Amino acid sequence: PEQMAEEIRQALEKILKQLENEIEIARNAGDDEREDRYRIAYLAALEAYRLLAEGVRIPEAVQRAAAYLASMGYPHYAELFRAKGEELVKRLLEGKVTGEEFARQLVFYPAQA
Repeated sequence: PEQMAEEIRQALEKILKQLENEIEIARNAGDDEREDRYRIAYLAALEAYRLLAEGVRIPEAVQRAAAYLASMGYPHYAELFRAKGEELVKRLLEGKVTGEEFARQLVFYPAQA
């Protein structure tokens, strides 16, 4: 569970790096809609990361990150993030996904159009 949190934080680190590039590429191509979406996903991964670094349990981190996202003015991403997160927690603690899978699907599933 603390090992799991560590895996997810590490997965989120590279994800944030990947998202930085996707934001660069999207911006260079003048694809604003795509850029914004990746920017929101960046904020989600970032907040999720710091919560886990703060020792917050994974189920609570998902819910608090969802609230963070809504307060930032992205309530639709936030609810998708929340609903998927709850689903991912279930699949995480019954062993059907890894920490990396959890991190990726948590951030990218709500990032869809």
